[PDB]
Amino acid sequence: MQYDDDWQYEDCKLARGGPPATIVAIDEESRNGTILVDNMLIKGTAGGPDPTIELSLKDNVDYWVLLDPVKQMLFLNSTGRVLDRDPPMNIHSIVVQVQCVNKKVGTVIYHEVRIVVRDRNDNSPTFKHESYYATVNELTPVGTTIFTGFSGDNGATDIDDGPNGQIEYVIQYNPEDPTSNDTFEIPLMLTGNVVLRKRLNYEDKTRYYVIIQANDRAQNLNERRTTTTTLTVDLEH
Amino acid sequence: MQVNRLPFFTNHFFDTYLLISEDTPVGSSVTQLLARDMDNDPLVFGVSGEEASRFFAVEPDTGVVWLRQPLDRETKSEFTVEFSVSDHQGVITRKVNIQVGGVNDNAPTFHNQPYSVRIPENTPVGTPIFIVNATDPDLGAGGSVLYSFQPPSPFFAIDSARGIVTVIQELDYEVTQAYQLTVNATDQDKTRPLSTLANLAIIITD
Ligand SMILES: [Ca+2]
Ligand SMILES: [Ca+2]
Ligand SMILES: [Ca+2]
Ligand SMILES: [Ca+2]
Ligand SMILES: [Ca+2]
Ligand SMILES: [Ca+2]
Ligand SMILES: [Ca+2]
Ligand SMILES: [Cl-]
Ligand SMILES: [K+]
Repeated sequence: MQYDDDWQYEDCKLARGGPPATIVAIDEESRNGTILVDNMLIKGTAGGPDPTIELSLKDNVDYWVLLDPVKQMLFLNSTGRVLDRDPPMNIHSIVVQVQCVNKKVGTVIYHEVRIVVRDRNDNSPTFKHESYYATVNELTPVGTTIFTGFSGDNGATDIDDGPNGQIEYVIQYNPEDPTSNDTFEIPLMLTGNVVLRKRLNYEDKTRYYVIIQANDRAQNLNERRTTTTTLTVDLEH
Repeated sequence: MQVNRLPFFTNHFFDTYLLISEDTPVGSSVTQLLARDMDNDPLVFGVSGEEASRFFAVEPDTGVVWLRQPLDRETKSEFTVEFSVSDHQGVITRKVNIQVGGVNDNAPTFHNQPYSVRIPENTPVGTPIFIVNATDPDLGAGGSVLYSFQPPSPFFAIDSARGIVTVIQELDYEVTQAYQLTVNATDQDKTRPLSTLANLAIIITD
């Protein structure tokens, strides 16, 4: 006879095995109405004309989450805004509780939902300045580093996380100054420091327009983003 | 001459999270770091930073990650750890979000003990006379408390969800002057429920 009534306590318990927290990942900047959890799998029926449970959200900071109690589904609520993982918003995860009240015995169980927000490559490299400049003496030896102006966030930065936000620098051929990519080199693409590759001649040529492109390091080559600047190099006598 | 190209991690958990159950035994492998190097350089792996070096260790030649001390979801539900990989010419690092998985590993703790109450012998049947409370920090069913008397009393009942104690049968001082009842607070974990006992003294007056 003891524990004959334990069926009364079943509603509000998980209708699945596995760990108590429900953990999902969703892309940053997902559209309003995006499904966060397809089915909470909680035993019992919320809503309808004869519910055995009541379901509601607790600790729903900034109301990112919306609950449909009948389907036990959780959705993103982002109308008039965006779920942004990047600075300045910095939303890396959303944690909410699905409170379940068992109507028959009045017990309350909290089912935690942890939503990990994944970074998208939605930002391009941005240069701090619109253009860059270097002055080099004509007698500068070949192999000398002549520009280091991308050091310490003075060059291109990228607000995404991981390789999405890491930059590589490369010199491109300049059809309006064809010898510039032959006279200068960026041998270490991660720094974008520029080194002299050919001997200079002030009596021949006094200015170079070096086209430098910064790209991020997204895993998918077709999702990489690029930005271009010009380094103007002037000789001094 | 080819300049050195630094290694890069390939694990997909860096793009999301790595879930590790709090009941994972110390010494257990939790994952294996994977990396590539365009020079085909042999790679050496490590853990980097304070909180990482605390909980994890890394086999340097294989990248196997293992638990150096226990996790505890009740203390820390998630944290960020930085791993390193090196081709002996440069070291690169990358951070991963660790989500700590819950299991039922606490019993409930009672509030406001000791429990004692004096009631007159003519307290009517149905009268609520006391409220017991206990909390439990585990997630979900493992954190939801049920109260009972062990064994049940023919003179008092306790509401299983609310902890309210009521008189259910007429009292008689000359027969019984005091009751020492055991209250059980249990969580509702399916596989490993945990519980705690408290005494409740009910003193009957004149
Ligand atoms: Ca963004
Ligand atoms: Ca980017
Ligand atoms: Ca991003
Ligand atoms: Ca290498
Ligand atoms: Ca624990
Ligand atoms: Ca626990
Ligand atoms: Ca517990
Ligand atoms: Cl837990
Ligand atoms: K970045």
